[PDB]
Amino acid sequence: KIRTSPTFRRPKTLRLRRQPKYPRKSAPRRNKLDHYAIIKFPLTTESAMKKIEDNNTLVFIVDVKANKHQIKQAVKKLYDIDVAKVNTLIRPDGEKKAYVRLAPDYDALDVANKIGII
Amino acid sequence: GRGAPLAKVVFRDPYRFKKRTELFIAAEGIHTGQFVYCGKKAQLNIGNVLP
Amino acid sequence: VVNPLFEKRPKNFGIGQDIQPKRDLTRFVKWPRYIRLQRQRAILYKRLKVPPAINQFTQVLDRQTATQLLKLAHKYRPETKQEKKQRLLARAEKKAAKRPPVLRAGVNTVTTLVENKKAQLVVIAHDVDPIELVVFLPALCRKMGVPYCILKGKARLGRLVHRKTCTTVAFTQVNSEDKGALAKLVEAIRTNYNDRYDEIRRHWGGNVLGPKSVARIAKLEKAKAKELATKLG
Amino acid sequence: VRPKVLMRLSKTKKHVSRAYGGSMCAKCVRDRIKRAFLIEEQKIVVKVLKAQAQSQK
RNA sequence: CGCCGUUCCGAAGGGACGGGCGAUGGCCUCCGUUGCCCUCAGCCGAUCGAAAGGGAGUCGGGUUCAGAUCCCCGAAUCCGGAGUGGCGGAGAUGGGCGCCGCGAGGCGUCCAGUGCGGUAACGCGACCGAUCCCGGAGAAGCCGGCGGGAGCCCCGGGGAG
RNA sequence: GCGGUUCCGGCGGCGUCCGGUGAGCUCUCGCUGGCCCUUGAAAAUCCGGGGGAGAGGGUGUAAAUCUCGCGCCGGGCCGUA
RNA sequence: CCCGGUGAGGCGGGGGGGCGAGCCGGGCUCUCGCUUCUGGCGCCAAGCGCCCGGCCGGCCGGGCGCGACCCGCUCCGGGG
Ligand SMILES: [Mg+2]
Ligand SMILES: [Mg+2]
Ligand SMILES: [Mg+2]
Ligand SMILES: [Mg+2]
Ligand SMILES: [Mg+2]
Repeated sequence: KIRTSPTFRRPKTLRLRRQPKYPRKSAPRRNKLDHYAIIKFPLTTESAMKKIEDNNTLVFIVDVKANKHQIKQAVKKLYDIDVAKVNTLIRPDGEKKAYVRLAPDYDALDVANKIGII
Repeated sequence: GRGAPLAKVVFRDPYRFKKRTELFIAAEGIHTGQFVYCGKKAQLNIGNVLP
Repeated sequence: VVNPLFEKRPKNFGIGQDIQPKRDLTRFVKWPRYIRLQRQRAILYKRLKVPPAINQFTQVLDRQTATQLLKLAHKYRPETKQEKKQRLLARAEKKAAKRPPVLRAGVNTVTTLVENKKAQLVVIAHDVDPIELVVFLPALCRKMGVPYCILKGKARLGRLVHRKTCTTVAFTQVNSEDKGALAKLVEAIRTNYNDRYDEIRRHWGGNVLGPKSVARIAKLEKAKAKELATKLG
Repeated sequence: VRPKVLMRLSKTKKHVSRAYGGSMCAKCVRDRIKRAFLIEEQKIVVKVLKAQAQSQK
């Protein structure tokens, strides 16, 4: 009715949400970073053996794109174990190494036997 | 870079609940806590702004 | 009975004093460029000198005439797309088992009719833009002796023909029961337009200063007249 | 303390139990109370004289 | 190809306490979420720009061939979240009148209660509150003198080698 | 000083004590001064205050609310020789 | 067409009101628009008038107007 401000601003108009006639992609893209992709293979060096026996820690080579949360969930589902924490580094050769510590109720040495590490 | 000092003067906004800070050239003899007056009907005193 | 706690608390809106109220600033708003443009174009058409050929379109029928003219024209509207289908289907049934009068619309159709003297009354919108589309029509109708009128709104002529807009429409024939109504309009319309054509085409428009300027001129002159009156006292 | 440490301190540690407390000094709170009171009295004094002068006029 | 320009020739807000109309659900009691309308709304310039500037919060011990304030042991701490965010404590729990009782107190009504201490500086464990507004911190050079605390050095003794 | 597989955070005894001093050196905290026709960043971010629109319960099974004490969950990404 | 200012916030004209002047109480010459003591405070309307809704004249709650004069064609100035 009246303008108590000297400024004209663009009035807010309705903005509809998209309702595509067709989907631009026929099917959703498959997940290329599933659990089998995230865990490549276990490390079996002298350091990795020390980690298993003394720190309750498995040592894995993992996809460089995987994060700690993804590593943790893959390890749990692949081997049905429980994970206390995960430490990661990227090696000078470009691979990502995961230091997965098991919960105190799991024995890494026992788990390593199931996986075939030892 | 400027020889003259500058005075920081605070006015009330006549249309909004605010304080307006201006930056004047400091006329010689003005002091902090002094009242200055600007407008057609301000009195002829050092530091006032008049037409 | 009044509660003694209530009281008046007036605000003093002098310079200084209390913050000013929220009054209407409409006059002082900074409008979008497109709003400033169309308003400044309205002012220019007042401020400049408008030639008679363009200024003639500011003279328009009064609402009373424009209502009678539009009620008569409502009886001869072109058939809509829908009801042309029914007429065609009815002819199909009739074939298995005359053109009535209608409005003629479009500046190209009306122009040919005026030149052929086949039009009886020409209605021209006052706000066609570009104006060159019809700027010549009032003078053409006068030359051919076709009564013409100027109506407010190309949208109103648009509604007659079931379209958004129409620059002009024309009566070519009417039913016998409406011949008197057309004659009454033509006589009134002819006096306002065709018989004043000499003064319409010599009558410039615009050339009016802004109110502040006019007021300034009025104040300046009034000083002299008062002094001139006080010259003799 | 550093400004982002104030977020984890209780309110009591960041102010004083007094009007403007924690933001204005005590000395200048006493002055503003007198100044506000004393100035508002002068408005009544000046208003009364104006009313009286108008009454005589 | 592009260039100038960075607030300057711009309808530059996609937000919100609250209110009213509906729609959906759930620990369906009533609350969320959600759509519209009303109301309110300066920031005034996208963005980038510092591994020495600003910027919350981690320390001691042990451990390897090579890593550690990152691993292990121990002891902490910041930020964010949870209203199915749980338990304490605070708000909080008082007084008048009328009955009963020797009293301790118990009942019925009527009123109060968004904490308290100090003359003060200010203190106490919290100690409601939005738009809006004011202010503080971040946030301030170089040089001199002097003083306090540390580490180191020095001096006099006890041990142990 | 004792043991072991003897490549065990192995196990034991004792000790880890009492004073002085300084324009000393280094760091730091603070007070006070001098110099400038030199006056020596900004922002993210955090806080307090002013106001009082509101909300909370009717004396209890108390409410709104709480920057108080506990308790519950999490902290991804890249660098690191 | 150009320049300056501003969050384009009260511009022009008229009305209304106040102090003065002066002609024989009224009309006008003509001016003014409510802040100057103090290193306070100042928004998000009080009041009034008129309508309306819900519940049981009484409660609870809304809308409009005045307050905050009206009409206007360039935001206001400076150039041109
Ligand atoms: Mg950046
Ligand atoms: Mg940095
Ligand atoms: Mg840690
Ligand atoms: Mg308060
Ligand atoms: Mg290193």
